[PDB]
Amino acid sequence: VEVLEVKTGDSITEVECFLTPEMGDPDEHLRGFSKSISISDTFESDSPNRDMLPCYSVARIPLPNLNLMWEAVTLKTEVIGVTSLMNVHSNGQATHDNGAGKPVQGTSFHFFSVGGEALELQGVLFNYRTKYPDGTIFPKNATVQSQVMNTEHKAYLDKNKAYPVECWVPDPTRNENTRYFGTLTGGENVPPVLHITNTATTVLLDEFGVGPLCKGDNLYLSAVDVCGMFTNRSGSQQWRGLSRYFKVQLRKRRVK
Amino acid sequence: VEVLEVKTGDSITEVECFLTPEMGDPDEHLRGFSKSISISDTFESDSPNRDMLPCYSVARIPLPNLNEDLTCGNILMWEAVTLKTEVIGVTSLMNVHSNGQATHDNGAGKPVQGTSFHFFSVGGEALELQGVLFNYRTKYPDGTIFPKNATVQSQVMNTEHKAYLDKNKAYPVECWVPDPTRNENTRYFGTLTGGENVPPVLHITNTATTVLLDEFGVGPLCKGDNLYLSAVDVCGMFTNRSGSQQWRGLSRYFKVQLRKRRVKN
Amino acid sequence: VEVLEVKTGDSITEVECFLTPEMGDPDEHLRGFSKSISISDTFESDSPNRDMLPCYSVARIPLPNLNEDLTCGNILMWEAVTLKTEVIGVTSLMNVHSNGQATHDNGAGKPVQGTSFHFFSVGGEALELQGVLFNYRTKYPDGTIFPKNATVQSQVMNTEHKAYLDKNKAYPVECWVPDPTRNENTRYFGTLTGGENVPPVLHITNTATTVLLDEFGVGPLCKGDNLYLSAVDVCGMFTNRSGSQQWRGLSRYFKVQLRKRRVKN
Amino acid sequence: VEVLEVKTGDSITEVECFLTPEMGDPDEHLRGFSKSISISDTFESDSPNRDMLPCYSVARIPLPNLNNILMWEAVTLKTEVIGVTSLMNVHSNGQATHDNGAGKPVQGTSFHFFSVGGEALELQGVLFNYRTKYPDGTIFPKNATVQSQVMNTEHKAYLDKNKAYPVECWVPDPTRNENTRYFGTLTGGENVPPVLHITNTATTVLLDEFGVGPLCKGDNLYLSAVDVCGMFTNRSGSQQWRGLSRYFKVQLRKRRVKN
Amino acid sequence: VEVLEVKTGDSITEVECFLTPEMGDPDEHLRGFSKSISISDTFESDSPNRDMLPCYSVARIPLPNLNNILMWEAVTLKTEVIGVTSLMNVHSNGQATHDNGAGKPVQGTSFHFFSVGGEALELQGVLFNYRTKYPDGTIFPKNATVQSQVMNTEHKAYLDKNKAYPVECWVPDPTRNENTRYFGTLTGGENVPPVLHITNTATTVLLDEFGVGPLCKGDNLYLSAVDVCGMFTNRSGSQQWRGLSRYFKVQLRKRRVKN
Ligand SMILES: CC(=O)N[C@H]1[C@H]([C@H](O)[C@H](O)CO)O[C@@](O[C@H]2[C@@H](O)[C@@H](CO)O[C@@H](O[C@H]3[C@H](O)[C@@H](O)[C@H](O)O[C@@H]3CO)[C@@H]2O)(C(=O)O)C[C@@H]1O
Repeated sequence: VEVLEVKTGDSITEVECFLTPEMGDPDEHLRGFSKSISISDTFESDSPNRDMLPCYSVARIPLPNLNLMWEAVTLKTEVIGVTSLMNVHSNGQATHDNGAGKPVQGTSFHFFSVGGEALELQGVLFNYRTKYPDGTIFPKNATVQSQVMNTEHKAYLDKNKAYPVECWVPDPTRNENTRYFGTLTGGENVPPVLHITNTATTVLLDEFGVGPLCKGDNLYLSAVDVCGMFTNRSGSQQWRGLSRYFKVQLRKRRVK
Repeated sequence: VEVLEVKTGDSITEVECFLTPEMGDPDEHLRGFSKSISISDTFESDSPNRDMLPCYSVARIPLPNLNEDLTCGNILMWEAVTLKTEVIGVTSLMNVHSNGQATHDNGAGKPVQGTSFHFFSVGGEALELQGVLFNYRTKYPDGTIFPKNATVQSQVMNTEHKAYLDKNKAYPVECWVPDPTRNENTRYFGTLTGGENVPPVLHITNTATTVLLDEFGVGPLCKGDNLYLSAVDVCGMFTNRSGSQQWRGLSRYFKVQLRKRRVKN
Repeated sequence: VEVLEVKTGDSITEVECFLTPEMGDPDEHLRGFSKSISISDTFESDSPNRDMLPCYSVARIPLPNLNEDLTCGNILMWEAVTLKTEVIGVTSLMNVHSNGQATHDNGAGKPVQGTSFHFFSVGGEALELQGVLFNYRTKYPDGTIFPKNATVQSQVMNTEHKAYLDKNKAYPVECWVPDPTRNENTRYFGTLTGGENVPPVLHITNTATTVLLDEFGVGPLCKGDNLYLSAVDVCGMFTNRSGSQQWRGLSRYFKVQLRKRRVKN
Repeated sequence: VEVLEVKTGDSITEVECFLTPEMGDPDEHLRGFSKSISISDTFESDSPNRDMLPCYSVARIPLPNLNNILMWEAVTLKTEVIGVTSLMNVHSNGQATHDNGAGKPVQGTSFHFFSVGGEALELQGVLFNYRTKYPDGTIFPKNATVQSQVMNTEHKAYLDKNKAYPVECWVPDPTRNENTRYFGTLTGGENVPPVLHITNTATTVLLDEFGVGPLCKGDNLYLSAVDVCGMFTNRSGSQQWRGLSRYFKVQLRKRRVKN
Repeated sequence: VEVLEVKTGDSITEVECFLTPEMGDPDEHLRGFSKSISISDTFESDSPNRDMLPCYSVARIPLPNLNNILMWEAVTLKTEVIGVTSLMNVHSNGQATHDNGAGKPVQGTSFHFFSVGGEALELQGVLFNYRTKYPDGTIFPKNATVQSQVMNTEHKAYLDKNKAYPVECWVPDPTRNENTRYFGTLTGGENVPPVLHITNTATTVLLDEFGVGPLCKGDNLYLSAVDVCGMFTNRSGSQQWRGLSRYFKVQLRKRRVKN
């Protein structure tokens, strides 16, 4: 694609939506939570249940039909419902005798991307002998080299509630037509730090002034917002996730 | 709807006030504190008492009346340009001698610490809220305004839960956030820091100004010559000698500079 | 005053000094420390001893006398333009080898840590204070200047509690903050870092300058040719072998550059 | 070398690759992990096994042959740690953080380091303990003395072999490395949380204060990395270093020089 | 001094060196470490062993002889802590963090400090405890009173000797040092983790707000450092300060001055 001039004047459109989190939803009451975590006694017996595995969120958003391509230029984003983590009274584990419940805390992954095609993924496994469950899409034909880098494990984020967070990352060797951003903060005691504001804009243009170009007039939004773990009275722990807001401004760009 | 020129020359005004916190105030002695926190026996039976729930603070400030004479196709509106804001009384959290829980044998009292939410907004109309529930089966108490007709989808995003921050001491902090799909005429800023051992970090200065203009150079436009200020400043929890814990909040200072803007109807 | 031009060409002067901390000084050996903290048996019986309460530091520095001759409609005032400031003696906190509680079996002494308040201001008049009480039923001791006629409102915001920082070793840190509704002719800066285990982080350099000019390019204007410097540097608590804890403070260095400004009075 | 003009137009090339971590690989199932850490009874008896010692990673990348000569000049770097989300596996023979809890995540001491140069990274040896016996198959500071615990200028080496130079023995030599750009952070402590950022939007410029990047001697580019993310604690309490791969994309341009 | 024009053209020189740390060196095997830290029962009985007290490091570096006179002006600094990766040795006579765990890494109170001046660093004495008896072989605040715990203006000195000025009783005097640039950070706490960054891409400019750097009196450059990284905990629980060397590269230029 040779990228030519931006159209001016009906030349702009805006996408506004939320992506709900996919933490595992172990029953009809627990949308936004995983199953409580259980630990294998060996690497060879690691066999996580599907409802215990957070997955990447993805939305494919149809744009007004053009034939010109829609170019994504700016992003406003934030995590929705941050104050829900102040619920320290719902059968949690008292931090000490007569105390409030331990708040959601521990390992977090906050990730979002905007692209003109599916996010491209590279698989990396903590433990190559993990048995990933039916109904997930995971690195296949894993070897011990999969624990550091096995170039066989290439995939597209092309299905919601399917690609487990722990076995996939954005492929840095691809994603020319996507902008992605993420932070992993690890540790059982890590405090959530979540900022909200409607005054912050991210520019999606690359060093040549070109944003993601939407193939087939489709915009791809992807997210993970694992906020940490909720600790039950019993000590059992569940991942807790929150929805992500996206507002994307697009303009019409001529290409050859 | 169409923004035209700024008026120069009585063309500017200043709002200066403080918003007190609404932490629950469980008796006549405990303004600025919640009731001690109680944990439900089951997840399903979560039922927080009203005086255990911090709520959003809101003030609506009347500005000098504009458009006292018939005008033709145009009006003036106050436009909020700048904000100075500060948490008031940060040093009160150095009181570690008032029947708190010693950090160790013969030690000082554990200071206020743990989960905090520091939030402020300036708008030309009420802050628009979206409801998100930690637990959709929580029973919220009489006297609060909370997400109604809650479903399991309320735990992640139920678009039915839309509200306006239009009553003080009513909207629980844990139920509601700014609605990012609205609030075109408000500027809002907040930080949640979660964890029982989180240390308060509170900065004060009279030298810091926030500009409220959007990317087109337009600040909030005050409908009916009213300015809406909203805040939450849950600083953490105070731990009593017994181990019981209460939220502790502080007041927020606002100084807003406004100018007269002509707009086309 | 209406501010006119800067005088050029003895048109500039410098103030250099240090303010000692006022942590309570409980005996002839314990300058820079408080009395050990004791916790009241009930919340209502809070009654801290004077030597247990850190206080704000203040110095009023006379400047070269201006306006010795009769002037007509105008005077000169010293205008404070820049500040360099530093906490003095940060390395003293490396003394973990005396009178302390071992971090663990055979370990070094626990260092000074926990709640800190680092605050400084430069003004052309006394720092204006607003009182906020953690507990309105606290009995503040004789020899301190504290919020009087306290009510439950005093726990969040009682506008009766207005004072000037006009006495050393008198205004307890925990009772008072800079009044954000005043202080037009002062620049103030402070950080409260709460929590019992928070680690001191103290930077020193002679390369950092703070500019004291407001958004109109005007610094504090010194009424009667007096400069007011104020500080708090509560670094945290020292822990004795017994577990008893004492606040520890350090001195603050100020270097202020001033210039003569003509004003219409 | 006198550095003259940049060529314009065929004048650019790109290197894209990844460097795998070299954490010790103690068995056929534990690529990316070290051996469990064991502690010596005395300073005198410190004798770490080779599979317990993370090493520097290095790649020598041949560039298109160019030959007053032309040299490839490295101008920009994009870099990323690959597989940050793998650290969310808290269910694979980890130590529960409390009764009925999830497994302890990887945490504690980390070293994240990368360099781009026109020749091998130059190393200086510094030893925690000069009486440590380093194992066969590693390249370590030789003829160590007590001064090796602070600065022994005898300990000079080139990062010229993969899986060989232990991280704990060697640092970039700040007295050399004029033709390399290096960047590293040590975060020390047993409970330190990993903080790992990923984005494809971040570029590092490799030009010095004279506008000159690394110049590739013999048309070879040198990439080096360490990404020790922390320690994995298994159900027994034993701890292993865990590393991840690093992505590099380098843009180069032809520069004329007089040699 | 009236400061006139910078010379251009033979007009520049560079100083490159390292300063070793002086942590106390309690035996012939423990260069870079202090003696184990003990706790006196009272402020009155505080009598630290010389070998337990880290000291400031200083080097006086002669510059090319120059002689209105010319003076060398220090313009830029690159600096680095040398050997940061040595702190990854958690296998040498350490105290396991928990059953079967690795050694507790170096952590706790750190002081990282450096200065570049045209004359000795000017010091001000501040005592934690005015009753501390400083040992023979150290230079310490004399005639101490209880006011020495906050500010006693009698305690003025120059950093004019190695292995002499204990870190804990001296700081740079902010009321002097007009001809020095100094930078330091004290990070307190029992368990604070080291955070140490290395790069050869970072330059500090030493010019003041008038565009003037340190002017070297008698053609001598003064470099000072402290890099107490934290404490090493032994298997017994006993703790020792651990220090590392600091690299300095200073660029200087000739400046004409009057008087
Ligand atoms: C947020 C939340 O739902 N917390 C629950 C968790 C989670 O639902 C679960 O861990 C997610 O995977 O479950 C807790 O335990 C309950 C769970 O094991 C259920 C499963 O049916 O059984 C409950 O005990 C039953 C018991 O099995 C019956 O024999 C008995 O007649 O009734 C008991 C009470 O219903 C467990 O309490 C958990 O701690 O993991 C409870 C949390 O509140």
